[PDB]
Amino acid sequence: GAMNSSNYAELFNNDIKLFVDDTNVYRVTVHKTFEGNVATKAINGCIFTLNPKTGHLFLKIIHTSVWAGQKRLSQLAKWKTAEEVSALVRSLPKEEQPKQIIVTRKAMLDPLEVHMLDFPNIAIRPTELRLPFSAAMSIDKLSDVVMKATEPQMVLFNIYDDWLDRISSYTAFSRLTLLLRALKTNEESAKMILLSDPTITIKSYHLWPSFTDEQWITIESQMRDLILTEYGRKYNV
Amino acid sequence: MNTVPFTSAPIEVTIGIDQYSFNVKENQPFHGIKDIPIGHVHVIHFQHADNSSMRYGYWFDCRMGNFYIQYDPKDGLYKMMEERDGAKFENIVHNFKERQMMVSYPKIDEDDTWYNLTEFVQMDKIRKIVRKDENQFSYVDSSMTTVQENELSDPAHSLNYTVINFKSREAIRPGHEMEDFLDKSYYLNTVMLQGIFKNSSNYFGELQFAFLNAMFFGNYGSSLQWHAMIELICSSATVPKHMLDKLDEILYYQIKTLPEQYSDILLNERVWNICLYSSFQKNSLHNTEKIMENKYPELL
Ligand SMILES: CS(=O)(=O)Nc1ccccc1F
Repeated sequence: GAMNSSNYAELFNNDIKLFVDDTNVYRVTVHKTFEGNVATKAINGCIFTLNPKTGHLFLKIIHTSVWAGQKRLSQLAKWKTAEEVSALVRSLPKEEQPKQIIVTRKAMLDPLEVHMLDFPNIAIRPTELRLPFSAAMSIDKLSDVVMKATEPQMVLFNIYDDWLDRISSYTAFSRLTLLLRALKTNEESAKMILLSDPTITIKSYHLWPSFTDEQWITIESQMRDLILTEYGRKYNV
Repeated sequence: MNTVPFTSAPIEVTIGIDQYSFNVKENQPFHGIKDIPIGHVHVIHFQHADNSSMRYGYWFDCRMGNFYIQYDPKDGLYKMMEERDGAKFENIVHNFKERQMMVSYPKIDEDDTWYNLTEFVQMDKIRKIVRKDENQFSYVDSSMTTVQENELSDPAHSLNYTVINFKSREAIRPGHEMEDFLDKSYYLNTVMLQGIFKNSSNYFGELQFAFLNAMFFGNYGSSLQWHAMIELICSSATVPKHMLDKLDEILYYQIKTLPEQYSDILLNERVWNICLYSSFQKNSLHNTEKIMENKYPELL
């Protein structure tokens, strides 16, 4: 069934699983028309499909042309997401296909379940965790590849950079969700924390700066401060 | 006008015949039911006074044979039987009618209720849902499970309703996943009507049979089947106009006949609200929506 605090270490066992987040698939800017009405303009989107054990990110870029001439785009987006995840699974060798897929939003359950009827042994599960994967588009290199795409495209990343050389996948996931929660609560501040130092860079083949173990502890502390702050700045506390 | 005679009534029982019912006392001089209308299937059903648990009964059609009910003290229930000796049956039944030991099927002349509830129900199809080939009549009770319930356990004692499952490869064409899930017309018209049932009359007969087993025996899997068969039509954007009009009539009489106090267990809130207010056919069921809103506005 659903995934919660009680079964969190299950994410890091040796059963292949994938998180799927659809919150950046269908993206729009809302604007006024010359007649003073309102209209939307779609922008490129992405499916965020993540193996929490390995860090492997299957970033399927959703080009705006997929919406042309379509109705009820927010509903279509969930079904397009499920079509693309099903296509990804079928493209993987059998021994790489996931045993479970965990959707971050319950509205993805029926679309994914229907598209995966051919795979009755893949469990489709919700979660009670409020995961901050919507903030993936605050990662500069991911936002860049999405906005530059002129056609549908899948790009493969490791969202953990090289962290698994030094830490466990439980700790890597905890760092990732802390960084993403911060970027979601106050993007400018989070980004200042990460990138205000020039001596600590981002390697060409990485997403995040090349922090030493000690600097990660400092960084991680600064992100917790930010989150707790904004939580006061928000609720006045 | 045919007759279902009884050897005796050794145990106190409430007896149902179609939508009617009466109480028989222990060892009361009751010898059966007369004046049963020819041309319809019927159901004769039982609830013992000492164990309201297990309602049970028999679907039959007097055109198919001479049936009598005889209590079995070993198995502890009223059993339907067939008499092969037409002349013994006639002689025994005439005796009971002369001594006035039979209740009369009590149909009001104005009253089309039973016809309207069984319009498409045929014994031959009942006997395919309820498999016991040696008998011309079919036993059903409160506890019998359906083939689909069994897939989710004694196959001989099961209700073999047509399996309907909206998240199944039968229901969903590869490449039409969103289309077929959100608009079930393919599954209704091609898979079920053209492929399995052959025509809407057989579809409606199974729907009506499922409702009646839900109502008379509290058969839970029958209730599931009735609602699935409604929901499959309501969730199809493309339904023949004659089917929609007949469904409205069918459901109207079902809702009209439903005991007011069983609505909480016999009606699924989700299905009815979806069908009457959200579905493609939300505006196609005028009679049913009107009786539902005036009789069970709480459910909605
Ligand atoms: C007289 S009998 O019990 O042997 N058989 C029988 C036949 C028809 C109606 C009732 C009956 F009891």
